[PDB]
Amino acid sequence: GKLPVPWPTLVTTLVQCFSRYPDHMKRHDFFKSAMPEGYVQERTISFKDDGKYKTRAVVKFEGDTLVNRIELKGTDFKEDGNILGHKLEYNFNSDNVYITADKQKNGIKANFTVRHNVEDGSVQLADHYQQNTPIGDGPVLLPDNHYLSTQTVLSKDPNEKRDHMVLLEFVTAAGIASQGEELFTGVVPILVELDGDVNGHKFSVRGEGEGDATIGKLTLKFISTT
Repeated sequence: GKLPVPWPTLVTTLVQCFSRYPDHMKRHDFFKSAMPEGYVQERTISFKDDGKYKTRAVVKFEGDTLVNRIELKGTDFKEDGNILGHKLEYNFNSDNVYITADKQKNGIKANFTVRHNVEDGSVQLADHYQQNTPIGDGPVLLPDNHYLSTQTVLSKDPNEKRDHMVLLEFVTAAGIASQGEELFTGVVPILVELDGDVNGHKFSVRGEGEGDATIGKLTLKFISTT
């Protein structure tokens, strides 16, 4: 059925291993280096003057497919706020995702603030705190400070009667090698599964598509499977 939250608020939660790291930066690609065993990605997303998502994801290869399986828990939302009230525009502005190394966890942390456009012309901030920790015991690449530059387009499939989101995304690393890296030289099929609960409103999302890390490109279609 219809999602209890706006599709744009789920974009960041629904595979940064598909970021394009330019050659001079390839030694800073933590995401690919953790593959195939993958990493756990955790976030707290604080919607200012509203509630928060807390997410925990396992991102890894199953066979030939890059899988992202997420549990999302949302609390302290306003039933009439921009999120539960569906007052957000259907688009997604560019972000710079600022990444830092977390040596103690042998992983990374990331911070950025998403600006969601509200339909009355105001803005809804979604402040992201992120931490990624490798699942495997093998050597990973711990990066110098840098960031990921994103561009995203949201659309619809005219032949789809289910609540859904067609997403196109490009991400390049900027602001400044592993076996895992070689798993991404071609086009890679992706599966995304999210189980969500926001203020007790339960929902599920499944996404299918593919990633081309050579150009930093994501093409996915997401469907509410509630």
